[PDB]
Amino acid sequence: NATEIRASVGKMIDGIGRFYIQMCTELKLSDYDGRLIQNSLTIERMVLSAFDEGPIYRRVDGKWRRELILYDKEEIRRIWRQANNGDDATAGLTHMMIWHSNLNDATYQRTRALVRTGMDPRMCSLMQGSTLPRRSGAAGAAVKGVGTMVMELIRMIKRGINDRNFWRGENGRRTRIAYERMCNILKGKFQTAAQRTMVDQVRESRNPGNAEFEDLIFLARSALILRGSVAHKSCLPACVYGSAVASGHDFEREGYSLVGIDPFRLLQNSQVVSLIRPNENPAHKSQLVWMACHSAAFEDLRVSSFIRGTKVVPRGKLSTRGVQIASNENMETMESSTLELRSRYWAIRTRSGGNTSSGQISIQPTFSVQRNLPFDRPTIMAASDMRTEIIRLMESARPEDVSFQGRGVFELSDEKATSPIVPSFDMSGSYFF
Amino acid sequence: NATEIRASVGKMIDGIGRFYIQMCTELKLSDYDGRLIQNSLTIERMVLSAFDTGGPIYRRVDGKWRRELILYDKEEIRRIWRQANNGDDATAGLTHMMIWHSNLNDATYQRTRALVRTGMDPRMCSLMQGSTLPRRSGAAGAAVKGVGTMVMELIRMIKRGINDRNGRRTRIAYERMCNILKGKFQTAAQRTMVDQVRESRNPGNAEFEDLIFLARSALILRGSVAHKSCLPACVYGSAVASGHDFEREGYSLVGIDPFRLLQNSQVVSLIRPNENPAHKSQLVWMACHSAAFEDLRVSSFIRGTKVVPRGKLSTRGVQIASNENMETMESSTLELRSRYWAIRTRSGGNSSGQISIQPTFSVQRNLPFDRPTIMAASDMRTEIIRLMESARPEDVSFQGRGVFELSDEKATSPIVPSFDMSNEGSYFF
Amino acid sequence: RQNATEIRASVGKMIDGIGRFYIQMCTELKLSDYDGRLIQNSLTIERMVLSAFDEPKKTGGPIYRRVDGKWRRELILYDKEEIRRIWRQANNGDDATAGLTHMMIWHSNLNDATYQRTRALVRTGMDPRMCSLMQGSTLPRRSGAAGAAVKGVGTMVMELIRMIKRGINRRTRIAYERMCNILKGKFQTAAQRTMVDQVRESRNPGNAEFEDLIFLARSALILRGSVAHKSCLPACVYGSAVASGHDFEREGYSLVGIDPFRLLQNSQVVSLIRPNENPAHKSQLVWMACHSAAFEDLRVSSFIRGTKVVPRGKLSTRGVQIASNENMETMESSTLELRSRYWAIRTRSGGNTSSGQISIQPTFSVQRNLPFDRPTIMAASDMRTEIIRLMESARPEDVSFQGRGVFELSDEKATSPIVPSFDMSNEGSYFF
Repeated sequence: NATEIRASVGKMIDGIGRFYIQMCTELKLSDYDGRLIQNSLTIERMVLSAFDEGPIYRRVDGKWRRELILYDKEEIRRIWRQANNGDDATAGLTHMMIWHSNLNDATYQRTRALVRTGMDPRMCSLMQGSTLPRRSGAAGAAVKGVGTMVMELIRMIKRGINDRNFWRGENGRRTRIAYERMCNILKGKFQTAAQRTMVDQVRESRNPGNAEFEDLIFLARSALILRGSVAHKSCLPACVYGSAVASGHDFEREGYSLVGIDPFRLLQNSQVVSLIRPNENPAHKSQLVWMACHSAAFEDLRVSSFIRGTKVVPRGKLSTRGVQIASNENMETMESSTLELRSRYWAIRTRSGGNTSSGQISIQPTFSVQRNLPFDRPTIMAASDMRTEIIRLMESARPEDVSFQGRGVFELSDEKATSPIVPSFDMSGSYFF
Repeated sequence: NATEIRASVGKMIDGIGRFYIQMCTELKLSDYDGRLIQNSLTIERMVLSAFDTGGPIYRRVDGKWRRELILYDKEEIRRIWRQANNGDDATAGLTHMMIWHSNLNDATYQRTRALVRTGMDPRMCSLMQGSTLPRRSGAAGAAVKGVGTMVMELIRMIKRGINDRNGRRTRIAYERMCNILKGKFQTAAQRTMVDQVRESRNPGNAEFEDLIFLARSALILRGSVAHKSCLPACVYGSAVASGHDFEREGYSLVGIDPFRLLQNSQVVSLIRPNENPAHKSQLVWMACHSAAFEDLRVSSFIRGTKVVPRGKLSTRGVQIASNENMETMESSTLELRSRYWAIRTRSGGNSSGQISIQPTFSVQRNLPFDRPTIMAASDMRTEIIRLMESARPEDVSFQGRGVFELSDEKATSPIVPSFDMSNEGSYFF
Repeated sequence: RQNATEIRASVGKMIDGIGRFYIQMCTELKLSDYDGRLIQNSLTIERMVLSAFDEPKKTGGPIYRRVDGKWRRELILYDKEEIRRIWRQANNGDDATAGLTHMMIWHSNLNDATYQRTRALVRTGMDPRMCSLMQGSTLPRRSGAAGAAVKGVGTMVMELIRMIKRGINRRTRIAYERMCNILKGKFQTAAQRTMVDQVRESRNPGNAEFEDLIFLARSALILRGSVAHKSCLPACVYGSAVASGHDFEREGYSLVGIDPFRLLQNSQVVSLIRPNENPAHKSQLVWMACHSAAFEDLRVSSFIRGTKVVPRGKLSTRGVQIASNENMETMESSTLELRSRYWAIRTRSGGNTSSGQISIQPTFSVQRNLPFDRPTIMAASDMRTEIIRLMESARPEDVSFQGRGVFELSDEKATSPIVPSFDMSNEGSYFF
């Protein structure tokens, strides 16, 4: 059932919420202090570093503080398992990993590795979850955009060109094992017969090279117009849960959804502090923090703005660089503001990237009138092959073609999903870059 | 011959309109009931079969519709048609009435089972313009039938005739019957392969496979299918009864004549409970202008109102069968008018004079030229495919032509529409 | 700096000498301010001086005054030596070859706009459906280097064909060279240009060049050349402006800027109109000719113009010039509308086709379109097939001159470009 399913998510929300509550008691931080989104990063970093094989800020009258006191590896994850109740809560750690990657995608433009790995930099809507580490699981890849996979498989080809017996040996056999698991990730995101089918051909030749590289980036050029099933979730910093679970609100009793009204209701009534350097607009940082908690980097700035109560401008025209402070000059100049986490209306997040029967594939001109006489060129002509068939799909697909046809916005107060608010916007800069 | 053709049609129309006014006396129908499409269909249905009869004639009994069957002589009906048609047999008239029903049927029903049950793709309805038509349709009747419809009659020519075969008659038949399709096509290769399909002693899957192939090329490298605006006889009856000489004034099925007629027409149609009259008008209007498998856009543009696809359109049919109760029955006047008008077309797809544009201003815009026409300077299947993979849906055809105004009786000021729009859909199904 | 003042001030003096001469002609002929503004008069004055410099000794034409209701028809006769004298006088004893050339293109453009060259093209063995390329086809050899830049690629191919047809059947061989030289710089594709070198090689021109050049003409339709577009107004408009108090040389002037549009706005030209003809339909003919727009997207013209610039076919007029056959009795006149809404830089070009997300990855399930840079995204041996290659990977829906557009007439110094749109019901693109 759905209520049977949503209860599992609520238990994850409580575990992350209780951890912060035990952390604040342990870090000896005031609740106005411990409301800092700047001091919820490292309290999640460390709690997550307690698996892998930082300044806990304390501003006191006038300026900030960089007291980066360290803690024990074991006792961290001890209090964690002593907070999350029972087992080693795995989902909550992936959830904190996915939230961290959201912030990374919005703020920092991962155009770094695009030009590095030999991929046309204009593929940055696709490169979602490039940040996310290997150590993550199914969710770690489920959110990772088509650009990440194309890249994570591109490296291996050049790695195989370099070769330290890369394909050879019980080491090199264990290599191609992952490289086949990888393609089966990618193939799972593409939502066309031709795309998946092609991905198949890449893994099948477990002796890769230029030809497979050339396909991998071609497939990336395919993903801009025929977008893939890239997951999207609303993972917020644990503090917001740390106040939510402190508000006498059970999350298992109410239920929780990663794509529903719940993270909006949590974000809305939140009082989370933050910091920005001089000559950086206090609420220009708010949009970065807001977009991330909704994983809305690669999102069209139309609906990104329609959902919130204001505009959501690109990074190019923004007064903010980074979310974690830089010991490059002066610290003392820091301004403690409460960012705007609330919005006018909410919208349900989806998985597939929106796609385009015994009807007519064509037309017959009755009237002598000057126009283009349409016909479904894909279907008609469909009778490398996959290379050609794909090139015929993108040309056919128009930028003006509407997706999600029917599904609309939702009034914040509407607890259960019932209010078709499909609005108008066609008034002539959709992108965030 | 310019006003000779205009007299021939006009006469034929004077003929049909006289028979409807006449049948209305023999059926003794009040003016308002004579304007009921249902009655018109029946009066049409009889005149057709008597030349090859009962039927339902409905009446508004002081507010309430009342169905009634009415039978008559197949010989009596003949003289009455001829009396209205002077005396000489008006083959053309009854042929014209055929196209009307075939068009009403192309607008209403999407014969997929009839396509599937003849080894043809259901998605070929575009090409399947008017297969309902009886074999006894005249010259212009053949041009009314679409290229796919011609394939279906070529396929069953093998399905039955070849499967178990005096074939000499149905040997000269298949040949000229294929030429109907061969002359519908518009390219050398399609027309070459056409002759290749007909010149075979024993055709089977060796020809059949090409039929369905040709049936696929005509969804892009389209054939030229004629388009005759043919209206409910009650329209004509009305206009003859109103003192119109069509032989004098002139008439043109492709022209402005039916358009301005429908403009001044008043045909009442019965509606079901619920069943939207606004949408019902769309059914008849499309059938009147043989404009069903036509870009809903150029249809809605001419109409000046949004013409809606099937299923999104809300009417079960056009004729009311016995299964329908008379109690819960209503009726309104159909909205048969449109904003503009355009000349109908026999043509299917795209010299002397401009083809390209040589810019003069440094303004950001798209330089418009024509790819097809500009590019015009043993195996057809190779070339047909080669041609098709060199033709996109953005190709401009009928370049220069536009939809005229009703006041533009002598069509001089064309308005060629613009779709800098997204997608409003183009397919009626 | 040095040419920023020099070129501006010089063209000014070129239009000043036109305006000075036409004024000192309306004197010698004795023409009223209103009778001086009749384009038919202007057109006579113009072709006289054009004949005068060329090479019995007298030459003239039709001259028109508004006498007592109807228009009259005097027919002037001036010594060609006196015309050369008066034109020189107004140009301050100076050569004035540009002046003449300027007045020479105006005529070519009135021609490129009125008449459709078909009789000519077919008889050259060329395709009639090539109007767009036939620019400046009226302009003579006597036309200077500038008068060559205005000439369309088709005009050149046509000019080359004759000398490679009639001429091939000494000193006139560098002619076939200079022509080929000229027609080579037009093409903005290395492929089409290289075959022009193969034409600058034809030691004995026959069919090897004929059908080859005719192919190079066809290739212009899709892969178009670099053809100049200048604004050349009737002398009367230049004369009026001078008499009005303008000092163009020190006021500056460009054939390609706002200045001609600025004159036209304040201009009040008059034309004779035959019984059948529509005044605003005539007014169009001159306007297009004035801006060399006879081969523009009628849409784009109608945009800048602010009036349905109708195709040639739907235009009820038989050209500016009134011939000897028609009688002045059945003849009225009206002031032409030669105005426009916005204005636009003219171009020698024939059109042409790196940062940030080209597309978008959805996050919320709210109805919208998934917008993407289709034009970028989709753009992922023998010199003759090299052209046909490009003539296939081309799309009519591709935008050219990206980032450009019209301006308000107040915008003397182009500051803010306005890009047009045509989401409204128009009338098509091709004038012919």
